[PDB]
Amino acid sequence: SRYFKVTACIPSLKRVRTGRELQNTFFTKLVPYENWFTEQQRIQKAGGKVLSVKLFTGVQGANTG
Amino acid sequence: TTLGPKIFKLTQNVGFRSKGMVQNAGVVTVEGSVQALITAAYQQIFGRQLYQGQRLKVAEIKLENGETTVKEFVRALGRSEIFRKLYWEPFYVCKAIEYIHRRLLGRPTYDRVENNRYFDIASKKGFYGVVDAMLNSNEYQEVF
Amino acid sequence: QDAITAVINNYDVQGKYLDGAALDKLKAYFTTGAVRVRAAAVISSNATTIIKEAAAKALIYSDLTRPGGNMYTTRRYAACIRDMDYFLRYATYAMLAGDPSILDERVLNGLKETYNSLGVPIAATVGGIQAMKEVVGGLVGPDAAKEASIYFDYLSSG
Amino acid sequence: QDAITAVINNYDVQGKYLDGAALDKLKAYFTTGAVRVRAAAVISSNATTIIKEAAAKALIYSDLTRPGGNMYTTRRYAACIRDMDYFLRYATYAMLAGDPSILDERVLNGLKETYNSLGVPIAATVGGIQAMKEVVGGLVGPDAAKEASIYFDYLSSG
Amino acid sequence: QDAITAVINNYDVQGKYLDGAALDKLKAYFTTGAVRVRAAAVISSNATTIIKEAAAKALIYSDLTRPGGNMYTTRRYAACIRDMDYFLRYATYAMLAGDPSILDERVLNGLKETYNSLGVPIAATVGGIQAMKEVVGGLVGPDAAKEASIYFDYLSSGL
Amino acid sequence: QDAITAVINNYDVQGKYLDGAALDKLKAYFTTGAVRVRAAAVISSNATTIIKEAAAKALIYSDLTRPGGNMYTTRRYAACIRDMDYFLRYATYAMLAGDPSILDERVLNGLKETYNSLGVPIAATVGGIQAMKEVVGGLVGPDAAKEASIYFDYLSSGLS
Amino acid sequence: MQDAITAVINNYDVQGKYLDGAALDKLKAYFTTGAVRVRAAAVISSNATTIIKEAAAKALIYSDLTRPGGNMYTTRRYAACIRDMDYFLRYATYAMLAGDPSILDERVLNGLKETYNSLGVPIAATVGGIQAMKEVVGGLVGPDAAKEASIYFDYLSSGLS
Amino acid sequence: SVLTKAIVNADAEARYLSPGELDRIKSFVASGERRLRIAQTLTEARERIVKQAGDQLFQKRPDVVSPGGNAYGEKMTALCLRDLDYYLRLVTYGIVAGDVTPIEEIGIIGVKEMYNSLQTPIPAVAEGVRAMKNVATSLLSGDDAAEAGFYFDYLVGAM
Amino acid sequence: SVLTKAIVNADAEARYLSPGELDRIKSFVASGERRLRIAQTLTEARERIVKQAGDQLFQKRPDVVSPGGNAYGEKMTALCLRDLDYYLRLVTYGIVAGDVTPIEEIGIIGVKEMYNSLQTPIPAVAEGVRAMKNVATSLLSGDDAAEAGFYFDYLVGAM
Amino acid sequence: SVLTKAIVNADAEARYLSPGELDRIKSFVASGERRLRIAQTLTEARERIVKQAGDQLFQKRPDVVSPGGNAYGEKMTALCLRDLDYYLRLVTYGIVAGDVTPIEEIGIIGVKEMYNSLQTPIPAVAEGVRAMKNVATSLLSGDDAAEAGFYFDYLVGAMQ
Amino acid sequence: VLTKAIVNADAEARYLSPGELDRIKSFVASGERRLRIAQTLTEARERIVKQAGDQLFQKRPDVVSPGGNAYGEKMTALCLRDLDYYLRLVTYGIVAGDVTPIEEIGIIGVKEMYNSLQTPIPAVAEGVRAMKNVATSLLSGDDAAEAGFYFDYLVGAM
Ligand SMILES: *[C@H](C)[C@H]1/C(=C/c2[nH]c(/C=C3N=C(/C=C4\NC(=O)C(CC)=C4C)C(C)=C\3CCC(=O)O)c(CCC(=O)O)c2C)NC(=O)[C@@H]1C
Ligand SMILES: *[C@H](C)[C@H]1/C(=C/c2[nH]c(/C=C3N=C(/C=C4\NC(=O)C(CC)=C4C)C(C)=C\3CCC(=O)O)c(CCC(=O)O)c2C)NC(=O)[C@@H]1C
Ligand SMILES: *[C@H](C)[C@H]1/C(=C/c2[nH]c(/C=C3N=C(/C=C4\NC(=O)C(CC)=C4C)C(C)=C\3CCC(=O)O)c(CCC(=O)O)c2C)NC(=O)[C@@H]1C
Ligand SMILES: *[C@H](C)[C@H]1/C(=C/c2[nH]c(/C=C3N=C(/C=C4\NC(=O)C(CC)=C4C)C(C)=C\3CCC(=O)O)c(CCC(=O)O)c2C)NC(=O)[C@@H]1C
Ligand SMILES: *[C@H](C)[C@H]1/C(=C/c2[nH]c(/C=C3N=C(/C=C4\NC(=O)C(CC)=C4C)C(C)=C\3CCC(=O)O)c(CCC(=O)O)c2C)NC(=O)[C@@H]1C
Ligand SMILES: *[C@H](C)[C@H]1/C(=C/c2[nH]c(/C=C3N=C(/C=C4\NC(=O)C(CC)=C4C)C(C)=C\3CCC(=O)O)c(CCC(=O)O)c2C)NC(=O)[C@@H]1C
Ligand SMILES: *[C@H](C)[C@H]1/C(=C/c2[nH]c(/C=C3N=C(/C=C4\NC(=O)C(CC)=C4C)C(C)=C\3CCC(=O)O)c(CCC(=O)O)c2C)NC(=O)[C@@H]1C
Ligand SMILES: *[C@H](C)[C@H]1/C(=C/c2[nH]c(/C=C3N=C(/C=C4\NC(=O)C(CC)=C4C)C(C)=C\3CCC(=O)O)c(CCC(=O)O)c2C)NC(=O)[C@@H]1C
Ligand SMILES: *[C@H](C)[C@H]1/C(=C/c2[nH]c(/C=C3N=C(/C=C4\NC(=O)C(CC)=C4C)C(C)=C\3CCC(=O)O)c(CCC(=O)O)c2C)NC(=O)[C@@H]1C
Repeated sequence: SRYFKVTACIPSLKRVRTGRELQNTFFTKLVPYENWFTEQQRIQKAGGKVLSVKLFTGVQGANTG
Repeated sequence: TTLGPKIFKLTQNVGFRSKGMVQNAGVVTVEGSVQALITAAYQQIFGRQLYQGQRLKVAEIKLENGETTVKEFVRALGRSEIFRKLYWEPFYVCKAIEYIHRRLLGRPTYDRVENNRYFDIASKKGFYGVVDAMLNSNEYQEVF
Repeated sequence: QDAITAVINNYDVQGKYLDGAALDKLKAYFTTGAVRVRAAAVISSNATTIIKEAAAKALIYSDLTRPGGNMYTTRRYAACIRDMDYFLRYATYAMLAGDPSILDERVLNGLKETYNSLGVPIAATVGGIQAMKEVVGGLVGPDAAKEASIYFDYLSSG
Repeated sequence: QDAITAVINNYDVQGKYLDGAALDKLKAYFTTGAVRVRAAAVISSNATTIIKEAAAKALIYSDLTRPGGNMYTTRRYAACIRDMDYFLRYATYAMLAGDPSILDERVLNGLKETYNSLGVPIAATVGGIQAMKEVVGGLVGPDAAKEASIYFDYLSSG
Repeated sequence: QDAITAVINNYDVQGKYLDGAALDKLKAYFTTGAVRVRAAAVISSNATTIIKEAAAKALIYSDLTRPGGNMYTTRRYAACIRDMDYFLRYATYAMLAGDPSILDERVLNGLKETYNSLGVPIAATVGGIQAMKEVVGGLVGPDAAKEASIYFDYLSSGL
Repeated sequence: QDAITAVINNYDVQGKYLDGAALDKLKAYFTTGAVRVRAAAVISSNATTIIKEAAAKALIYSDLTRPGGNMYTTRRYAACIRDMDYFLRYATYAMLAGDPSILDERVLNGLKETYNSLGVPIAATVGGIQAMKEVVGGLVGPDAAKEASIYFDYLSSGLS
Repeated sequence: MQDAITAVINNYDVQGKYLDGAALDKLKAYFTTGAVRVRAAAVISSNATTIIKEAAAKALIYSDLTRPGGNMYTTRRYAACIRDMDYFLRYATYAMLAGDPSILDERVLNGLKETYNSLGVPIAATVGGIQAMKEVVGGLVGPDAAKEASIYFDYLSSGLS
Repeated sequence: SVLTKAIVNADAEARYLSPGELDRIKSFVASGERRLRIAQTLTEARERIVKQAGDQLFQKRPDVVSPGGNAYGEKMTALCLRDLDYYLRLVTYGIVAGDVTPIEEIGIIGVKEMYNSLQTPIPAVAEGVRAMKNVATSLLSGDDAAEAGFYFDYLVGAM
Repeated sequence: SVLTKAIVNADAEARYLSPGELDRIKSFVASGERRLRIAQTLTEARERIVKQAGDQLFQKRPDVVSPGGNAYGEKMTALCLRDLDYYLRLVTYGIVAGDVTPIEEIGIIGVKEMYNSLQTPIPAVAEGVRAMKNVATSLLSGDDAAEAGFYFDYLVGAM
Repeated sequence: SVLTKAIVNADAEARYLSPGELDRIKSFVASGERRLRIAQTLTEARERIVKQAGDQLFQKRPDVVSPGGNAYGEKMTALCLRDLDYYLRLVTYGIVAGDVTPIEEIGIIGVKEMYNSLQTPIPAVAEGVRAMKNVATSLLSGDDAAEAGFYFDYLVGAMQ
Repeated sequence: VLTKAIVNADAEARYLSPGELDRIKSFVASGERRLRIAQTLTEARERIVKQAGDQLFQKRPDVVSPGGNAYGEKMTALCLRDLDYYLRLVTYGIVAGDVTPIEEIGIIGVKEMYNSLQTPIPAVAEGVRAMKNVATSLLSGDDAAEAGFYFDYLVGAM
């Protein structure tokens, strides 16, 4: 299946946290093609900015597969 | 609190934190924090540890190298065949949904509105649909 | 965020108390508000048709829909119309808000990059947005249309 | 994906119905198919041994296993044999499929970069893959070996 | 990791059993240990004040705190002092450990990138770390200060 | 389970190797199999229509659909047709399998209790199942119909 | 869960009483026993696999259960039974360290009878296995530790039966 | 294809292909040559199948080719026939693949959404496919027809 | 069985059986009668297959039947042979089922754990199964042998 | 307690206690006898500690014991002293447990909410605890005092 | 021990507790004694391994038998080398005061490594037990108890 590699930065505007949040704040992740749409929305809602999106696996606009 | 159960968070990824010194450490360390979390995943999703064939190493690998995050590891376990075999296939569809709910979201369902939402989804898209809906729920995202 | 909050935020960075000039901008928004609410209701009711008409204007009867085109296959076609809906809903939100920021925060953020990786054509998408604008303009009526147009244009430029 | 689907996909982008020339390619695959199935069953049954033999040929009794070597410590040793298993399983999948793409999609993508960060030695890994190929060749028999070899070589080149 | 584990790891790659020379290095660490523990206790007790003093020296009464500055608004102010506390706590951990590695693994990794996205000013942060070092040096006393300073400097160089 | 597995399981608890008598039961299933596959394909293609026709026969033009009836309101109507689809899909599965067990394990278990809490009328539901059976019988043809009927009857008996 | 120290505290807290000498004596008793318990726990952990093996050999295996038509017949069921045995052992070890039976009630004992009855697992055989584990454990831990270990094993057995 | 499906299940389980799965592959490769011929037959008769099915559909559903109806008008009628042709091409692909997956990706996912935007009635489209099946069946030999029928039925089920 | 596997996949997808899935069922029902005969042959030869395989295994692995080894002693050797018999019975069940699922539930899940508690070496067990395969193959006709081989291979792979 | 914490971590991991965890248990059991003495000392001096702390608090905060203030009046003053006594009892429990958990469950969770309903000022309560600490420290030997201080500090930290 | 304390503190996001600090102090004092215990075993290492090897073989003839993995000079040497490795790890553990050093080098992936080798894991465990008994005899009672814990852990791990 097609996979997305996504790098995004998310700020905690509602509350300050004592524990390290660096993993939460800045993450590079692999997302299934389908899941990415929902994930993109989640980052947007959080108010985080998506620095980079790349298609890790699969071929641009393959008709089937 | 101490009134609660223990909560596991993955604080750091070892994979991307390539040692700046003594690359071939041998003793390394902080491997356990990940390896403990992996054990605790299985304890929450399945309740028990799996048998020797049954575990899914590939998902574990990615989590260890920091390719995926904890969210995605949990996704892989819910999607897994063994999870379907243990909980989806043997039960009445509503009994299934109720049990799956408690494993993935950590509570019983509140109301007929939730139950119906998942029952509907189950009829259009089956076991896969139900599990995705729970993990894609905003409730999931807020708490976990 | 919103026109009201935008004014507030601009003043807050200056540290200035709210002043008459600022108040006038807020007052301007308040008059426009009633029109915007009416427009939003119109758009929501006619949303499915708006998308249909816009697709007919630009997307269908085109190379995109023909085999080897981006919108060829049912899956791709469905994706494109879903995206069109998104743009419409967010534009409606922006019109009520009176601020382009929400478009930047949700719609403009990450979509360009996604599209470039996918190889979706930006110009065709822009064409679709412009088509939606034209259809929307008719339904909302002239006073509302001017307001609606700016948000559609903002999306297109992004 | 697979040989059959590859042909289909190329025709679908053209929009062409399947034609005799296309059919001939499909027919070619169908004849090879029976051999491939037999080979796959052989590999699955002997997988543990194949890995053992290949390790014996290249990996063990070496500096790698000695302290300061990449495969030193139980954890690293176990990782290396796990990787070997992966290569074997995916090569078997590729052989059945008749297509190299699955290797690219799962094994090959990002592996070089991962290995470089880890400091795993690529040449030694390639050596291990080639060793597995030789062992596999014996078990599968000559007709099957040619087909099996190309996928192993594909992994090595990647 | 730790000084003790560092010695062990060096021997393990060689495959050598522990030897007197190695033992001497371990012994060296053990003598320093007592001093380090005393320093750590001092820092923990005075942590709030250390941060206050350092902020007074660099962060406050500045454009940053004034509107339009990075540390303007309560939320941002609180974030900045939280970051300062992190640096202090980790430096204390490093001092006990006798190794800079923990700083690299937790604090230093990805901080620059995070800060750049946030728009936090790195040079000001570095200034704050240096200020904390100076305050810490006083409280811990001279012998402890040398050990404490290296970890603070390590953080500063990373950032 | 399925017929083949049911035979196997009975032998496994005994620990007995498969014997001719067991083989005969398996052989019986194998002959029926081809018919069943054809029937299943027919049902899948005509599933939407089957439900429509069955509803027409029993559920609609009735007090249920009229205001104050259980299937009144769009939400309730949609629920009832969803349930009908479930029954059809599972019956098709059972017919291929040659075993009623799947119906017990998924559909039948807890259904009565669910319906009682909901206040759904069991007798009307049973009526709908019987109607589906009749429609299905026509499409599948006589040989297939006998096999199809038993699973439909099994569902009906369970609900009652 | 609760431990001996906390149990004393809780009893006093409901009374509202400050800790008194009688209470102190109970706490002191625990503290002396503690060192022995820690040693016993380490012994059990190291020999856990063997303990289970020996106990199974004594009761479970070479029996109708393992033979076809028996509860522990088939690999899957066999594996399940030894997993359950391990649970009992681990929890008993936890209880022994704690000095309180409560953890057994909270985790193992609650709903076990009902679960087993639905499953059709035979309770008496399970109890037999627990008793067998106790005997094996007693040997390894040594006499002083054995008395302490035995009570928790017996607690599990009584719960199930 | 059947093969792709089998591989995917194995990969999910992270295991080598099961004997049963392998057996199905063996059966498929034997069947393939016959399948190729069935596909070839339909391709040659494609133009006529579409034409015949179209006017069966229009007779069955007068409304679709009526001023209200979606199909009405030359442009629209052509598009309706184009769609029928598309589905036939997909069916041929399916027969050679031995599985509906190729068909499914191109034609069955998002189909409802696409047609709803177009406003085309989905049941009428299904009737057209049924019509095509009947024409195709007549040209095919009985056993060939049964194979082709399965794929045709899937399409009808999907919409 | 084949049919159970197909149904289960469909239920997960919440769809009717795919044409491809249906085709595999059709093939299986045709194959069944031949499969029954293959199973019958092995059942009749069961006693000899086990005996011959046992001897081969013991020759291949002297250690297992040695004072250290698990198999050593009459009681133990009997149990080892009983295990071989069990696996043969499972293989026959598999052939009639057309899938390894029946085999898998009874024999392959938790097998590692069971044998590890027993301390029986898993590779030796695998060798015994391989030995049984060779004996069984000789009695079976070539095509029959190939079918039987797949199930035997699965067992060897599983352990 | 230390022991409870260790067991809980093990059960989450579903493993036997780690050697490191076992070592901590060993250390705790050795420490316990010393801990018991520290607790005993404070219990005996309890009455005086409360009295002295109360006086200090009232000097520090005249307002609380003033006609406006919550503490004012004999009934109210008694209740304020009772509260101080409660917190001291909790501290003793903490020392024997070796963890703040016993203290935390009884006294620190919902404390804000309880006092807000009562309208008692939380900072004043904190001052009283600080006062008690100072009195307690004087009676305790230095090393004993440090141990006791940690528990006292936690309370002060919890309540603000 | 120090690493463990720091890690717990970091999870809690707090400075090191007094009790935790005290344990660190105790550990540093104990270290010199620990070094001596380790030194003793290092000197006796060659004999401990040899005796334990031989002791184990008496129990289990099968392991060193023509079928068995250990059989033959090359193989027997490798088995003894493995025992030596584990002893070295144990010494490292004693000085560290924690099993972590032991655990990373020897106990993670051990099952997988030995399964590929086909070495029986229980026999390896027996060898470690044997080494413990030899080591205990040379050590004084209190020293032996300390050493025993590390030995027991290894046995538990595999
Ligand atoms: C203070 C000297 C300067 C300053 C700080 C500041 N930081 C943030 C926000 C964040 N900073 C961090 C940093 C860390 N999180 C970690 O886990 C670690 C490693 C242990 C560090 C050092 C992160 C991740 C954030 C984002 C979210 C969060 O709250 O943690 C801010 C807020 C800026 C914003 O708009 O989000 C500020 C102000 N900036 C200054 O003005 C000082 C020079
Ligand atoms: C339609 C006007 C054009 C078109 C669209 C198209 N998009 C995708 C895939 C994705 N689109 C997004 C991004 C967004 N769409 C939104 O509405 C929003 C929120 C405002 C976002 C962020 C994403 C994330 C995807 C991929 C993930 C997913 O689809 O779940 C496709 C599919 C491409 C493909 O299948 O390869 C298409 C076709 N393309 C056209 O032809 C029009 C010009
Ligand atoms: C063995 C032939 C050689 C070798 C192997 C080795 N690999 C690692 C670590 C990793 N290797 C991979 C690779 C994969 N992960 C996948 O999912 C796939 C495709 C399915 C592959 C091929 C990854 C991601 C890792 C990361 C760490 C992990 O355990 O997951 C190591 C360990 C490196 C370390 O120091 O941690 C080793 C030793 N190296 C050799 O010496 C052989 C020549
Ligand atoms: C007056 C009612 C009380 C009082 C106030 C006081 N404040 C300071 C110093 C600062 N106060 C702030 C506060 C803010 N910064 C923000 O961004 C916001 C939100 C918009 C607020 C409210 C800050 C950051 C400072 C630091 C100085 C600076 O801005 O650079 C002081 C000075 C203390 C000192 O000398 O250190 C005082 C006195 N103090 C009282 O006692 C009054 C009850
Ligand atoms: C008229 C605008 C369109 C139209 C209508 C149409 N409806 C039916 C049959 C039914 N429609 C309903 C609908 C409802 N029942 C409810 O409870 C509610 C909400 C309160 C609604 C909207 C129902 C239940 C039926 C079934 C009959 C029954 O209830 O007993 C038909 C006839 C179809 C049939 O076969 O019976 C028709 C024609 N048809 C169009 O195309 C018009 C645009
Ligand atoms: C149709 C012939 C009859 C009918 C049906 C009807 N059902 C419901 C509601 C539900 N139906 C179910 C049933 C199932 N759950 C399962 O797990 C299975 C087996 C796979 C089935 C069959 C469920 C769970 C619901 C409840 C959903 C909810 O919470 O709303 C209704 C709606 C009841 C309501 O009040 O919404 C109806 C109408 N009713 C009739 O009168 C027909 C005879
Ligand atoms: C004919 C059976 C029915 C019918 C058809 C009809 N279709 C359109 C327009 C389009 N149909 C498609 C279909 C596809 N695109 C794909 O990618 C695939 C899968 C390979 C299919 C099947 C598309 C994209 C269009 C848009 C126009 C274009 O071709 O670019 C129409 C006209 C549109 C309209 O109605 O407004 C019609 C009439 N309509 C019926 O009622 C028949 C029963
Ligand atoms: C023979 C090839 C190898 C061997 C076998 C061996 N097995 C046992 C004991 C048992 N074997 C089983 C296994 C099964 N029970 C099941 O339910 C199934 C699937 C149907 C299997 C395969 C069981 C349960 C036992 C336990 C005792 C009992 O039968 O009740 C032994 C002896 C007991 C012991 O190991 O102490 C042996 C020797 N051993 C080898 O080394 C051979 C290579
Ligand atoms: C002796 C107790 C048992 C035994 C041992 C045995 N081992 C091998 C081969 C290897 N064993 C190891 C072990 C390690 N490497 C490490 O890094 C560590 C951790 C520090 C260990 C313990 C390795 C890697 C090998 C491979 C050889 C090499 O290192 O180059 C053999 C030979 C098997 C072979 O195929 O070569 C043997 C015999 N075998 C028994 O039967 C005893 C019970």
